Amino acid sequence: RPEKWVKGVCRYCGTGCGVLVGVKDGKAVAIQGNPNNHNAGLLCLKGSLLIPVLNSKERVTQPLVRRHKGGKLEPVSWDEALDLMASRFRSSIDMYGPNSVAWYGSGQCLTEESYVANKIFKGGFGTNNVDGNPRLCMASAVGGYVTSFGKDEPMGTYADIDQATCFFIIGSNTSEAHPVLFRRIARRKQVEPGVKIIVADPRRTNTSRIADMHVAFRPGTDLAFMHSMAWVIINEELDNPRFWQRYVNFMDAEGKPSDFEGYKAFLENYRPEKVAEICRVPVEQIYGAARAFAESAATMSLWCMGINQRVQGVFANNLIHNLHLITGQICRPGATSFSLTGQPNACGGVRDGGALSHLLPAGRAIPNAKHRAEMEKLWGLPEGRIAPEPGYHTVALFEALGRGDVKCMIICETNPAHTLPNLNKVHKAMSHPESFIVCIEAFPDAVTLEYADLVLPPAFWCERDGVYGCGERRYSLTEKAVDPPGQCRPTVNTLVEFARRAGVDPQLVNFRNAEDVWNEWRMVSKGTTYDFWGMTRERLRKESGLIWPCPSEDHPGTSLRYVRGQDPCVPADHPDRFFFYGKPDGRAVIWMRPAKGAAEEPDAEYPLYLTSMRVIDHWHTATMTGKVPELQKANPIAFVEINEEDAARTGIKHGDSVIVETRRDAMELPARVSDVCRPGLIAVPFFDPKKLVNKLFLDATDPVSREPEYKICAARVRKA
Ligand SMILES: Nc1nc2c(c(=O)[nH]1)N[C@H]1C(S)=C(S)[C@@H](COP(=O)(O)OP(=O)(O)OC[C@H]3O[C@@H](n4cnc5c(=O)[nH]c(N)nc54)[C@H](O)[C@@H]3O)O[C@H]1N2
Ligand SMILES: Nc1nc2c(c(=O)[nH]1)N[C@H]1C(S)=C(S)[C@@H](COP(=O)(O)OP(=O)(O)OC[C@H]3O[C@@H](n4cnc5c(=O)[nH]c(N)nc54)[C@H](O)[C@@H]3O)O[C@H]1N2
Ligand code: SF4
Ligand SMILES: O=N[O-]
Ligand SMILES: [C-]#N
Ligand SMILES: [Mo]
Repeated sequence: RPEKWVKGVCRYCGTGCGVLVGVKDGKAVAIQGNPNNHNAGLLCLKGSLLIPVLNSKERVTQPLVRRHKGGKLEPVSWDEALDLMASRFRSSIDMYGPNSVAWYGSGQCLTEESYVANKIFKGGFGTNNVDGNPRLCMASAVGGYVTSFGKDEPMGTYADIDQATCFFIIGSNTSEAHPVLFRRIARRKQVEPGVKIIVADPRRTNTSRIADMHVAFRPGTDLAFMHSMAWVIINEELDNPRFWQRYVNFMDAEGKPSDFEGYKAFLENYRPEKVAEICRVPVEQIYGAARAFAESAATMSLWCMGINQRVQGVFANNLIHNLHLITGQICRPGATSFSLTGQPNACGGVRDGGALSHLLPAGRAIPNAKHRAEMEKLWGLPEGRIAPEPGYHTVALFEALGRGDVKCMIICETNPAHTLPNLNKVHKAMSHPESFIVCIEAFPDAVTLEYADLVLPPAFWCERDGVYGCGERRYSLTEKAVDPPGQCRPTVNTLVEFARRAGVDPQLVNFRNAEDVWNEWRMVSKGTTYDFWGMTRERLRKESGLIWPCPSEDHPGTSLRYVRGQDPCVPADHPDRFFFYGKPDGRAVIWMRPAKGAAEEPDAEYPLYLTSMRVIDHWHTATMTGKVPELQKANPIAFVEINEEDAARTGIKHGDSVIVETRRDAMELPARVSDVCRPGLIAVPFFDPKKLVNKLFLDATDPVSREPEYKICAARVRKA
């Protein structure tokens, strides 16, 4: 039994449940939920079974080197490993310039790790080649939040769940992907049974079993569906002119200033009867969803990958925001437009930290000369050290690696050989014979390690301390609960030594530990609308998270952004009750985005949509959840969901083996037969390394956010 409990954060989803880690004699023995965090001491099965993951001996515990391409990976000392890393990166720069090198990181890295790596690269080497897996995930929501509101991140919090009276859940399997939050959604409807839930997703998932209405629309057509909802809202006079006349601007299909009549005129193109056939849904679903949405006392929307992983990803985020803005279902408890973040730290580490190729910390942008100067000053750099061109975004990064333009890359706390789209193309790029790939990776069964030239053994999870920022602007600390095993070291320390040895100015990496970097990050946020200077380590050790803006030590944090009296970034003396201060006139923007479809729609040759999805027992590539026997009990291996009425028509029975084929590859998979998938749709999970499904998927990206369309491509099925 535990002699002490160590406060931290669940290693997995963007719900960011707080955890207490029971330790006895330097060994973790137990785990419970933080009663004092938003989750109220509740964890899902994954969270509960983190202790066997932390205790696993199946770890990378010494540095490894692959002397030659194709060779065995063999033990090498830390000092040799760091010199090789430093010397290779420094030579690449020396010879070919800063853009020859890259960082490919993670929403699972601590905020401090991503902060150091971002600084080393952008301020140290002089390259903006810094990107990470939230590009694969949250970049569409950043675009939607920035274009609609002028600033990133939700404006409500999880607490709004407890007061909503309608939930519109689109592109989200909340029960399998954010279990604690789904339980909270179900709980609210349990307590207030008048509560209405619309679940919009081409698949019928466990999330829909609390839904008043499940809209099983055809993949790609939710933009039309959502415009059609605004038509209805407008048509039946369910909109909120006192709101939008004061607080909202309208932009036409060309992106030019327009107005409410322009909005109305545009929406004539999305009448319910016409859009109902596009979407393959009964028309009464458009009227029902719209009315529930608008008539409800308070409406909260929630979405994830089905919206974001799309070539029209940004546009889809805007269309959700349009509904909240036309109705004024925003800036009020219960009423908010809440994008769900998938990773434990995409928000804290990557989005807020500006650890993407076009960004700078705390709201700043690379193309922006003032922001560059603001950072050169804060970081003590010579003028112009920060390059004015964005670096390579993830897809183009790995394309650049394939061409030989990026010669040295660091991969940290991600598994891109398993999780990048269009894998045959990526595996080739990653096999460039003159590339130097360094992997910071905790588990030896990560398929990406088959591409690494050097592997560095990290402290995992609560083997070290640092901050995770979840989907609700909550910054929570994990304190160190146990020692790392073998030769495992905190990546914050590894990065500093790397930098130092590679000729970076030591004033740039002046950090003994992760606390040191936090204090600087605190400083770099100060005065911005991301200001969290009031989150001292002391505060974060005692509290179970603070929600930013939190500009000072006597400030409790912020639940309602953009709201006079609740958001410290809204001047107390501001004339209006709301203030969208990310736009220069204080107004949010309704965008009249034309509705299109997938980059690769089905046709005669490939008559099926193919989608890819989460499953509850498995975390992404299964290098962690795979260490837990109980998590292997329901879904041990990959499958392909097939619709019943589709199956029968083509002579496919259940458990039967099928070849899923697309323009790029062909994979045998046992068929799972249900009404889960709507007619003309199949779905594959991605946790199985023996079934690298991203070999089938296309690579196309939102032209703005550069997120890949993993959620749609054209496939075909054939009895093995
Ligand atoms: N158990 C578990 N939980 C997790 C994770 C995990 O690996 N395992 N990972 C986390 C991460 S990083 C993320 S990003 C999230 C992902 O969480 P979600 O995005 O909620 O989960 P997904 O299954 O990826 O996709 C949700 C739905 O998108 C739907 N979809 C497909 N096409 C379309 C479309 O055209 N329109 C719409 N509106 N929907 C569509 C699919 O039917 C699917 O049911 O979950 C997080 N939580
Ligand atoms: N087809 C398809 N593909 C997808 C998606 C999809 O919906 N469909 N979803 C996309 C999305 S949203 C995301 S978020 C990505 C996620 O894709 P990845 O980030 O590739 O998936 P993970 O399995 O989370 O990889 C994290 C790695 O970190 C390692 N690790 C764990 N702890 C530590 C540590 O302390 N230090 C270090 N250095 N390493 C550690 C783990 O062993 C693991 O190998 O997948 C994307 N890929
Ligand atoms: S819902 Fe997410 S944060 Fe909460 S315990 Fe489950 S996996 Fe962890
Ligand atoms: O939960 N991985 O499909
Ligand atoms: C982030 N997922
Ligand atoms: Mo994600």
